[PDB]
Amino acid sequence: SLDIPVKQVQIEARIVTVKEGNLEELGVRWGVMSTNGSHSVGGSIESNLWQK
Amino acid sequence: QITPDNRLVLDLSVTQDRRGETVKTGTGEAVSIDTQRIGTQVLVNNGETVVL
Repeated sequence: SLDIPVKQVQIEARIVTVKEGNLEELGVRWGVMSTNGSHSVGGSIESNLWQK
Repeated sequence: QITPDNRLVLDLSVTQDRRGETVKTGTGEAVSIDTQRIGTQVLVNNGETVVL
């Protein structure tokens, strides 16, 4: 009664992955340098000491 | 194993490995292995093919 043919099974796994990304950057760089005669304007102290 | 009604029960191991890159281990190095393996027990008719 025990020894009989058995069944068979088919198993299928499925792994799925999805990715998205976005990036944005804005930047600014500016400078000035002016002199008037005994009067100056700059962006640092070494700047004013150089334009002399 | 051969059964009465023209069928086989197979205990199967099939592999296909290769030699891979040489990774770093401690202060030393060693060789890694790339593998594909399947091991099963199946039941298949006498002279035909099945996909494992």
